[PDB]
Amino acid sequence: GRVRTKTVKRASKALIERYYPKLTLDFQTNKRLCDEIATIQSKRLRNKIAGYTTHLMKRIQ
Amino acid sequence: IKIRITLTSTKVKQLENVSSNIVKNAEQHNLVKKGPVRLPTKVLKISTRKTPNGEGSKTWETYEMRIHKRYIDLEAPVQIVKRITQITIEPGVDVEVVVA
Amino acid sequence: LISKKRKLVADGVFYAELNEFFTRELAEEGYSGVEVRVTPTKTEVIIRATRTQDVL
Amino acid sequence: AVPSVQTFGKKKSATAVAHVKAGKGLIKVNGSPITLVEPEILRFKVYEPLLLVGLDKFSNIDIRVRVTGGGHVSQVYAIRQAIAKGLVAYHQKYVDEQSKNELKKAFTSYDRTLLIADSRRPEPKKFGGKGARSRFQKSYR
Amino acid sequence: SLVVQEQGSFQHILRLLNTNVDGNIKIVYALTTIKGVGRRYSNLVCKKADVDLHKRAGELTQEELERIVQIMQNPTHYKIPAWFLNRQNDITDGKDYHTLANNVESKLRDDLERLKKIRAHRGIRHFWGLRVRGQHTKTTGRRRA
Amino acid sequence: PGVSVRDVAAQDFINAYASFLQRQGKLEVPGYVDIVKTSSGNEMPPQDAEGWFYKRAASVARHIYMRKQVGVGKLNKLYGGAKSRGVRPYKHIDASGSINRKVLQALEKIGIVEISPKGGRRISENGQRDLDRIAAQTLEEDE
Amino acid sequence: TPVTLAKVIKVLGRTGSRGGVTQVRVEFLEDTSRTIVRNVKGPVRENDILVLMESEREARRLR
Amino acid sequence: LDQEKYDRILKEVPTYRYVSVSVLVDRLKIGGSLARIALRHLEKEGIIKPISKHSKQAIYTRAT
Amino acid sequence: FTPVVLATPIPEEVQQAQTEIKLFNKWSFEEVEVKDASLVDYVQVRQPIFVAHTAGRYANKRFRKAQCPIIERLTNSLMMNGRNNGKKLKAVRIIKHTLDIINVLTDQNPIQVVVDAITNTGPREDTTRVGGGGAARRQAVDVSPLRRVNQAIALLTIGAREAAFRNIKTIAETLAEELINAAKGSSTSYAIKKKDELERVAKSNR
RNA sequence: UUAAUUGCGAUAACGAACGAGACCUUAACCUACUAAAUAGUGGUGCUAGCAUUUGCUGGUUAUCCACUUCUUAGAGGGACUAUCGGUUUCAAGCCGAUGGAAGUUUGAGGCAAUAACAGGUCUGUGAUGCCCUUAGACGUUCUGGGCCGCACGCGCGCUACACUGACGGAGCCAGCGAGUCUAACCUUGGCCGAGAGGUCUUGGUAAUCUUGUGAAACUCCGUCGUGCUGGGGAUAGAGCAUUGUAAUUAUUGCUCUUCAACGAGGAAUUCCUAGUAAGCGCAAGUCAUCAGCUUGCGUUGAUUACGUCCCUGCCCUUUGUACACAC
Repeated sequence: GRVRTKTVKRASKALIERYYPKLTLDFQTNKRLCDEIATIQSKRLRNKIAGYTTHLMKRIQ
Repeated sequence: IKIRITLTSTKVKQLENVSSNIVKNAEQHNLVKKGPVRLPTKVLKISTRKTPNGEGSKTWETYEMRIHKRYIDLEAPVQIVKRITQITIEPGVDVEVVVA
Repeated sequence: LISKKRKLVADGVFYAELNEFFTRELAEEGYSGVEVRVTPTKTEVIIRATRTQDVL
Repeated sequence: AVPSVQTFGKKKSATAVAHVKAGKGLIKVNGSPITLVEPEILRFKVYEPLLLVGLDKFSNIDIRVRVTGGGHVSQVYAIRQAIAKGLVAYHQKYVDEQSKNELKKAFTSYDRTLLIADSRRPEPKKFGGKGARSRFQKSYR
Repeated sequence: SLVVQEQGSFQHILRLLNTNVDGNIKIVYALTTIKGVGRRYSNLVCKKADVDLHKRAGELTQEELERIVQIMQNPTHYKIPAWFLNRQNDITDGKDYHTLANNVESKLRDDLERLKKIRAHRGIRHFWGLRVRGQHTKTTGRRRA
Repeated sequence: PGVSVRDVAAQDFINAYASFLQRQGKLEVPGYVDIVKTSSGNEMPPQDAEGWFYKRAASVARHIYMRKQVGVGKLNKLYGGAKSRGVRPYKHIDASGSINRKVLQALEKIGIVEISPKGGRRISENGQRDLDRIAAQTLEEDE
Repeated sequence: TPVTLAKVIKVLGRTGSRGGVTQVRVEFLEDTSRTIVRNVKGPVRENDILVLMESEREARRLR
Repeated sequence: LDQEKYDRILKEVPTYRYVSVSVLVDRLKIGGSLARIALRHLEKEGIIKPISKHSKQAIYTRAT
Repeated sequence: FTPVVLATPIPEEVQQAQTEIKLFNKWSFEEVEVKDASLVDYVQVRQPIFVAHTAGRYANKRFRKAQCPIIERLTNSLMMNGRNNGKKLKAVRIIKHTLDIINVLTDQNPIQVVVDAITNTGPREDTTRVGGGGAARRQAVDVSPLRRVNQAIALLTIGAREAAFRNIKTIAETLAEELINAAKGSSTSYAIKKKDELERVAKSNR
């Protein structure tokens, strides 16, 4: 059951529409970058939301 | 003089705050000291049947909470213990004085 | 005198003593809750109520 | 400052403290030689981290291991990796890199658990059964 | 090297204390068949006799078996203590006794009649064929009659 | 060299010690060695029953070595075992205190052990020497 | 006990009422133009070894 | 152990390519105790050699 | 064979296992041949195991079960009957005990012919049953490669302890005669006359 | 497709809300920080041994020094399914191999949508509507029995039905948790008794003392033998002790004897996809005493899938209904 939910999906598409050259194809460099511009009040939640957008940079490549 | 302080509580934030305040006052002047030894917290669990009746499927639960104790010892004559007598006590955490 | 584990649970049931007794006695007084603070020698009990002119 | 390194190791609950130092190369557990291990048939298996690379380079390193926790096979599993992990630590302080890589490759090629701790750990048992997934015997009529 | 070839002294059957005991087995486990002697009791009489414990029942000189009879007849004067007799502190004289195959059945039956004639609780339960230990016969112990 | 009881096999240590305390029996022989069950959890006495006080004396001598303080409650807890208490499942029970006390008194009679500070028993000076010396000669027995 | 052999390339699906029987496309090495399905009681997947008793007689979906 | 079987044992035991306590019991009509003494006597006497004497099974072969 | 010792007493008959012709700790491991093409890549002999006691992470995934050596897998199939569930060191001792019992009767390098003792064990074909309901119409199918290694290793032990119930002979001496029995196609083993009855419906259900 | 209206897609949806999810805790890693004789490691001094020729094994808080690697939690880092190749408008998503502590939501629990049962409860309350009793009271208290009882039928469980065994020895490893004050707990040690057990003292309000809970199952030595036998302890008898004002229909423990069925059990039925089952023991619960029960903990540790809707049920769905406190 690795399928993501709505809130991560809708939030994920909010970054790349203006953060293309900042969402680097490496997870480690942007796993904490999202926190700087997306105010997330949970250490666990901020990981998969960064994970999903990182996942799309792989396919969008 | 072997005055030793004890801090016992359940919630963690309040005991962390007072210990940091205590070590900060200990950091003032010189007061060659030992750091806060961290006693290993014992979870106080009791198993109880959820239902007050006997009818129904077997359903148990665990009612538990944590106790964290940290002790700090001071080493010098009565000069320090005339100003540390001020009580920086929050609800929850409790303090006690032990010498020798 | 008493083990800290036994001392703390005894504090808890003693804490439960005020909650029901304040609720049962000062119900009309708009009782909300009790904050019990422990301190060497003197100790204070904080009560919460709406009609504070009546609780005094 | 005698040349010495320290390592550890867990299999199920055993904590094998591998106190490594420099000497004539005497290897013991709890102060006792490795000719006395416990089961009399894993004796060849506890020799594994030593023989896989040979005893040629074991003449200048001696390890103290003290173990506690779990069953007899659990400690025996603890010594093998603790002295193996201590061996990497010794190669991480004194001896050259080219020698180190070959022994580490030989360790992992045979099996992976000599340097990787076992992640399996008995999870808490549950109400409604003797174990976690086991359940009471239920009957109809 | 401990092997002894057979000479002809071995006998298949043995005849002790008006009971039948089989041979071809260890003497320590030979006396246990007679009524009133158990595993531990057979161990002590054999040990006190000093008769080379590792010996078969068939291979035994007639120098030892009757001695086993006389040592077990009155063990208490022979240093086997009071806590090794089944009928310790008998109810008729207070002295220690050890019943044998001709005595365990008579004394138990006599003790049954002793408790029978006094009409106490255990006797009537024994008379009815019911358990006297106070157990539960609601489900257990049903195929008795 | 540097041989000791730690470097000799446990089965080797008892068998070598069994020979020594049976070849020399100056220490003593109690009166009830042939009637002891060695525990309440056992069911039958040991079948050896000829010596069997030297075997126990060797093991406690080994146990005293790498341990520091051992009281009477330590041996019976270790020496005990499971007993088929009827149809009920097995349960661990303590061993016989009297035999543990008597064998402990035997070790004090020769002088290999003595009363230790803070309770328990320790290793006497002469006891440690001999326990090492007989540990030295048993290694060359198999050599 | 005669002898014949083949082997599997790729898995398709299951059969049987209980879903235990599995039939999977197989192939026999020599004269590589040989291809029929065959049911196997146990588990198979890509690049396994098929084994049998008769030469060529296939079956189909077990109802 | 009897006498008329003593000669049989000595002349027939160097003929098993495998010797063991269970093998002796099955094909010699010999009990467990009489098999134990026979195997321990033979191993001490000579010819057959104790390649592996272990717990409850004395694994053993024929030596010529 | 680089006979070097360290300051602990190490009897040099233990350093000869792998700094030599790398054979199993007391038996030659290089001459191990498969006598059937059915169980290639499914018996994991090569690599060796010093004792079949790798308590590894081998059973979580679907098809990582056969990647441990058959010797290791052969151990597992012996601890059952409830009384001996678990207690695998009870088995590893006896399999290490009984493997010399093949190396005397025309020695043949036992591990070589351990695999030769699987060619006729696994069922050549078992007959799975159609849904139906009634006379139990079983139509014969050939078997998967795995079920001639995976449950055939259960056919050496499915009832192999029926010859160990209230009888004198021990466990370790049994498999020796049955080992060559599966290698020669005998008439008195278990796994090879219950292969034949497992396919008594041999050529009738097609 | 996913355990999941969990997601892509659609068409008149555009969007949103609860639940799931998300959140927390436990078990996993940290040789990167804080530290710790109420946890330890190494060395320096005193003391004992072995061979002494080099070293090894130990003990020692007022003999000190350096550190947290092992033992602790505090803030944190860390896996997100990352890389490639296969399947897919080439979208969700799935599979195999390439780092590791971990690629079945890392594993498992806690919380856990609307709505219903006329499901259990008046034997849980001092909250209970109503009825009844209300003073030789159905209120309280005191003595003795009952809740254990058998012609019988069923459900949870323990010993079992021999050698992968039984018995007697040696080595023989932990975790969760509990423990006294104006009451008398956890009991160390010494002594006595075979044992249960008894006496005198020691420490502990507890990482310090019980406790390294040195536990059993485990391995090496021996006796036994295929024998309802050395398996098996149901059936009782006698004696010796503990708990309690009191134990008789033995509370319980210990010693001796008596040594029956049971010989792996016929329909059906139960839990199980990894430390899981199963085996074993331990701690806690009821306790003045008593586990064959429950909860938790640890130990040894299999076979074996990696799937399906014909049964056992459910979910969405279609359709019919003279029903709407609704079969």
